[PDB]
Amino acid sequence: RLQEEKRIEAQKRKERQEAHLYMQVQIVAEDQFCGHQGNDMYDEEKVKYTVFKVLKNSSLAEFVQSLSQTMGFPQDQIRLWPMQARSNGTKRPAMLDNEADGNKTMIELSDNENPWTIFLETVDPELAASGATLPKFDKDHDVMLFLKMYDPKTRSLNYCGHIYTPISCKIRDLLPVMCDRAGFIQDTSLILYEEVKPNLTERIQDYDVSLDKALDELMDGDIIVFQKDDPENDNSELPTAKEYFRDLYHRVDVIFCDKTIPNDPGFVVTLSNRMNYFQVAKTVAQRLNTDPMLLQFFKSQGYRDGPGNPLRHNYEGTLRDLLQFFKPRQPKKLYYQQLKM
Amino acid sequence: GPRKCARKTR
Ligand SMILES: [Cl-]
Ligand SMILES: [Cl-]
Repeated sequence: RLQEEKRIEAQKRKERQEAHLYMQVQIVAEDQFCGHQGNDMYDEEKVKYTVFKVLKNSSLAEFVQSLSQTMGFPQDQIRLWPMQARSNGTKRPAMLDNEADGNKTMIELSDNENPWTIFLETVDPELAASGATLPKFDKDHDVMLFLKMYDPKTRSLNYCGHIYTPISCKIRDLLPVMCDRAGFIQDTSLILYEEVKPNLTERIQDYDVSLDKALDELMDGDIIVFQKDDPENDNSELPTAKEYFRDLYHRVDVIFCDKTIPNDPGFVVTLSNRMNYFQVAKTVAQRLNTDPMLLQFFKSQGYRDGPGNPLRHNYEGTLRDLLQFFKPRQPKKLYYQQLKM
Repeated sequence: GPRKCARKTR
């Protein structure tokens, strides 16, 4: 047994000393994109990969082969979409060029990136039994998009998978498919956007144009977000994806403590930096089952901790402004006290 | 024909 512990520590130093020869490769499957609510495809924190310790100078064909065996899929029934970190702070699936990129090593394909994250497109093994296969993809003339539905009622995003389609296609021709995937009746009146990056969510105006023209900088892994064109949306809190990604971009968590209760640990509230007095007051009053009119809030002292000046209710400002004196680390807190009836 | 971009530039 003591020998076996000398073989265990020893072999693990080789792997430590050989790790510079190896790279990790993180595979992510479309199931992982389901029910994600944030920008792009998935949350890097909540995502679950299928990892692979792989030789830096090994060939692609080798990985492809290996993969097909580990996961359990034919080699012609899977396609790889390497994840790309773009200039604009998004991470999307990008293409990879089998033909021109056929006789290159792994590490170089990652562009010296490690770990290297890769989207695995496989045919649903359920639909695969029923005669289906992974379609052909004219790199030059087809594009791969991703579809997201937004429900203003629930204020949520519902992944609707990806589609291959030809670049030349009109947007009007992809409406059915969107309706279907979202489970709407055909000829349902929709509203479409491009998720471009966080905070930026441009509306698509002319449907009767080619995809080329319709998304500024068309590329694979572009994301169309769509919803119902319905009056009921006005009722909601966030009728557009555009608004959603704002609330999300400006989402920030704030702790609230009773000034009158010494050392009160208080309660967090998730709020938006572009709120005004009213929106912050009304939020917290819902969390205290109280009239907002009975809440007095207090500004930040900047340097010292503890409640500062008493915040008047005609405060023309935004929460960004209230929080502006908290270092990145510093937890974001605001003091309040209740008033009398 | 109609192509996609190589690179996003915003
Ligand atoms: Cl909400
Ligand atoms: Cl509480």
